[PDB]
Amino acid sequence: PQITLWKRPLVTIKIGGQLKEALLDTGADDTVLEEMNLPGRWKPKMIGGIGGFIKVRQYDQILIEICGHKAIGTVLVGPTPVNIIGRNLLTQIGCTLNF
Amino acid sequence: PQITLWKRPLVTIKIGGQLKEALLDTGADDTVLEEMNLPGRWKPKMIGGIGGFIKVRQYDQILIEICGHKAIGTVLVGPTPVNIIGRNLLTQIGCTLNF
Ligand SMILES: CC[C@H](C)CN(C[C@@H](O)[C@H](Cc1ccccc1)NC(=O)O[C@H]1CO[C@H]2OCC[C@H]21)S(=O)(=O)c1ccc(OC)cc1
Repeated sequence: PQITLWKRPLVTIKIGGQLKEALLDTGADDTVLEEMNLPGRWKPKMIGGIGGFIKVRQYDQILIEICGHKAIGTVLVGPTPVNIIGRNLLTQIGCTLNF
Repeated sequence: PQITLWKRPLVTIKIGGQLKEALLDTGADDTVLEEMNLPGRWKPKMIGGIGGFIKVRQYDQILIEICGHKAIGTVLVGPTPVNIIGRNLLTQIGCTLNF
């Protein structure tokens, strides 16, 4: 589809058997999800933006379905105020900026 | 143009007669630029990112050129890690997401 930017580009995603709303974020190198209890091993990480840094847990090879498009890659989980789909997964679903 | 997301969507912008590099950021409601001198009046404002809130200078109705596309709107100037172009200006240049 085509998504305009009048409002926040929120879309439904499916991860770990749960449906969630997430932001298609071309400014996010990586995908950062709100706190959730995923299984498997993880590695600590810190990511920075406006306001400073937050601590997150890096999970690798996590399947996410974004508007019916399947993608698999690294997913960070931490105290983010918003679910954020980053470029690592946006590429896998063929997402592009256009103007 | 059509922009894939395998690399950061960085572009050259023109503001206040100066050229700069900025990130097209669909996850940003507003445009936030690094510290710089801009002509005209400004009023203090606060914005929140993933790491907390920062103090910024709000410049209204600022002319800014993004890849030869003109925009006029609000520009926030503060300690952001990166020059980011938010939806307030991406809409002015007709920017959409497509997959
Ligand atoms: C360094 C580039 C940019 C600041 C990075 N951010 C993605 C943004 O899209 C962020 C994503 C975001 C969106 C809402 C709340 C927290 C973060 N939005 C944002 O900060 O926008 C601010 C400016 O306009 C306002 O509108 C929203 C907040 C304000 S981020 O959230 O901090 C981030 C996301 C993934 C990362 O992986 C390495 C690293 C950093």
